[PDB]
Amino acid sequence: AELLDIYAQRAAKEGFAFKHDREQYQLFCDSFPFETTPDQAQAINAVLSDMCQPLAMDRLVCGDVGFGKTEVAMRAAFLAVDNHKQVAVLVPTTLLAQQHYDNFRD
RNA sequence: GGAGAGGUA
DNA sequence: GGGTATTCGCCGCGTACCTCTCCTAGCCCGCAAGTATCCTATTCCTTGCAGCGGT
Repeated sequence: AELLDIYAQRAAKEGFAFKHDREQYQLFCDSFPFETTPDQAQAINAVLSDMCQPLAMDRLVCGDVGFGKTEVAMRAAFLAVDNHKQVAVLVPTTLLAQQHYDNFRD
């Protein structure tokens, strides 16, 4: 019952349509000391395109370990926080909390 | 279908 | 040898109809269903020794 009601409530109303800046997000892209591989960049584009829609984004980023999964989330968080939306990160351990704190702060 | 129990003439 | 007696085992004991109950024990194997130890959050407090005002 609880899960059915949550799904119905989330599928009923329309989520925030993020506003994307091209050149300002380009600086954040320039801050990355690597080149996004064509698949990581494609996941990034899908994520940003979905965030920039009225519909609520529900997505999975299932890729193999160590393939830059974190950076896609960092770009999505930058897009969200550019619009002052208080990104919330949830990791299932303290070491992940500390490591992601360090990486995001950097 | 077969066993066992009871019953009628 | 043999005529006799004695024992032993087999075969047999009516028709027709009506009501009811009950037809293997046990094992095994796989389903599946219900439990003791390991990390990251939480609510639960009770001691030991040095500062420290204050006189």
